[PDB]
Order: sequence, then structure tokens, then C-alpha cells
Amino acid sequence: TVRKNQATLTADEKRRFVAAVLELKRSGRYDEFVRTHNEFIMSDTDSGERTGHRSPSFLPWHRRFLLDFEQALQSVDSSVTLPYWDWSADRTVRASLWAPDFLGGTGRSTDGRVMDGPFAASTGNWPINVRVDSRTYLRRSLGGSVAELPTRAEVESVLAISAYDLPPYNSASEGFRNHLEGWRGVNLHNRVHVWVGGQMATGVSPNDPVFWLHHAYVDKLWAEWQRRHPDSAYVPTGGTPDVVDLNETMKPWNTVRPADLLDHTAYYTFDALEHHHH
Amino acid sequence: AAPESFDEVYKGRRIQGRPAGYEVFVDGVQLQVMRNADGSWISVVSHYDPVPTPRAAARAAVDELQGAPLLP
Ligand SMILES: [Cu+2]
Ligand SMILES: [Cu+2]
Ligand SMILES: [Cu+2]
Ligand SMILES: [Cu+2]
Ligand SMILES: [Cu+2]
Repeated sequence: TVRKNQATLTADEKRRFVAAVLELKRSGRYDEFVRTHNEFIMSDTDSGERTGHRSPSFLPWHRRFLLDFEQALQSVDSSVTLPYWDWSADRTVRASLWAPDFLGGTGRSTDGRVMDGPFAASTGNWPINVRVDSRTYLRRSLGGSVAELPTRAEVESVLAISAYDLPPYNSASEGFRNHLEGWRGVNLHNRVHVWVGGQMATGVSPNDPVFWLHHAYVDKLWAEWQRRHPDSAYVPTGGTPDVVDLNETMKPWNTVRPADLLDHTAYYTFDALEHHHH
Repeated sequence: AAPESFDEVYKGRRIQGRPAGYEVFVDGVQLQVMRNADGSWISVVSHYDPVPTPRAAARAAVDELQGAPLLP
């Protein structure tokens, strides 16, 4: 499986990705991914049990969640893989990502409603069912609540951090995981959710198909970090209350540990990922 | 140590908060909120964007909702 930069997809690959996503939505499977994500993000707390977010397992948890979703896409069309969105490069509302043949654009000013692309409410093909309010249409406000996406220099500053994570292993931590997640520092992953706006800024953020492309690039940045720091690895490594240690299993699957997810190449490769170098 | 309660009409909607750890309501419908380690807050309609207080999270929710009822 090769995960490709969204910007590089051919017209046929965009067509096939969209159709596979819309079939998962039609069959009812897509909405259960939205529901799983919301359940974890609402229960992951800095003071108690935390698995999907605000914790070292943020990265392997979203890696496995994306694998589940990619396998579901491949059950519809085996040629489809998840593309990634490098938001440090494709950083304007004009990126081809947001064209009507791919994800559609920003929402209109009155109600945030997305008006074009395959996921616009008017198509009849993208009802928002798993939701926190009455509105049943996809919404976005690109660049509305925060002015800029992260830049490559900001990403590079995070990639230079050597420790994977640090006690207290939550949103207060120093270290790579929390800077990538974005609760401390120049803020990578959380700020992109805020920049898209609409459902992408909420617990039910997988309602927007860009969710997957955002997290596939977050996942690629973990892979880049490992290449940069072959000497650093997941922590903690055992007996940490409320936190998933390296060899502990993760909910909801229960049968996989962070240790099983550190090496992405067991499951997919990227179109480009530099080897370790100095 | 919990924030104080509040009650006001914000952009035409009643927002209430009270210690419970803390509950927020928008027109009588509960808004799930969460406290971060640094003492800031998020809500389920702004889950990636810390704001300093539960009232700030209630106001941000009203801003996000653009008049829409919250779902319980
Ligand atoms: Cu998430
Ligand atoms: Cu996320
Ligand atoms: Cu090689
Ligand atoms: Cu080396
Ligand atoms: Cu280099």
C-alpha cells in the first residue's frame, strides 16, 4: 500500500477515493468511525484514563484508527489508499485539495455550509448523522478561526525534538508527541483542525473526509521523526497508570499495542520518506 | 478547585455553568466540556482549541452553533 501526497493524485485516483468514501457512508460504516472517534476524544482526560488523545498513544491510536478506515476503503475498492495532506505546503484555500473534484471548498459565510464537491449537503450523499447539534450539513470555514496553517520551519522545529514524550504524559508534556499534537508550542495538529473549522474543529471531526488526510500527514510526521531520531522510541515503557505503555494493549481493539504500530512499513509505505541522515 | 458558576444571556442564548467536574448548558441543553492540565477548557464543539474558562467555552459554543440547538 503506498500513501501518496493528495496533491499528486491523478484524476482517476481522486474519483476512486471519493467513490469508496461515499460507499462507506451509504452503507452506514463511515458513521461508526465518527462515533468511535468522538467517544474517545470525549473520554480521554488529562487527569484520568487517556488513550486516543493528550497522551503518548495519540500517535499509535490514530495510526491504527486510520488503518481500520483504509482497510474499509479497500474492501470497497482495493486500489484505494489514504492520501495525506501536507498542510505546510498546500496552505491556501486555492489548493487542489479543496477543488470540487476532490473535497470541495470552504463553507459559505452565512451558515458555514460547504456548497461544492462530492460531500456538499446538496448532493444528498453526505448527511451529517453523528453530531453534537441539529445541523446535518458539512461545514467548514478555512482559515476562519486561526489565520495560518503551520509552516515547514515550524514542523522542522517539532521534528528536532528528541524525546518521544515525557512525564506527565498529557497535554502539559514537553516532548515530540505533545508538540506534534499541538497542546504546547507552535501547535501543529490541533491548529489544523481549528483552521478547517466546521465539524473538523469538533469531537465529530471525522465527519469531514479531510480528517483522514490530516491524520495521514500527522502519521507521516511521526515516521519522519523516527528517521530523524533512530535512537529514540515510544515511552513510557511500563507500569504507568492511566497511560498506554509500549507493550500494553489499546482500546477499542484490545488486541494491539503501541509496540505493534511503531513501524509503519509493516502496513504501508509513503511515496517519499527520507532515510536517516545528518 | 472548581470555577465559579455563571448564568448570562450571550448572543440571545442562555448559557449556564456550575461545578458538579463542571457542567455547562446552552438553552438548558448540556454542553460537554473538559478541563486541560494547564487550567484551560475545551468543549465538544471546539475540541482542539483551548480557552481560559468554562464561560469562554460556552460563548465559543454559542458562536460555533450560529443559532442551532445543541443535541444532548
Ligand atoms: Cu483525534
Ligand atoms: Cu485530530
Ligand atoms: Cu531504501
Ligand atoms: Cu545517525
Ligand atoms: Cu535533512
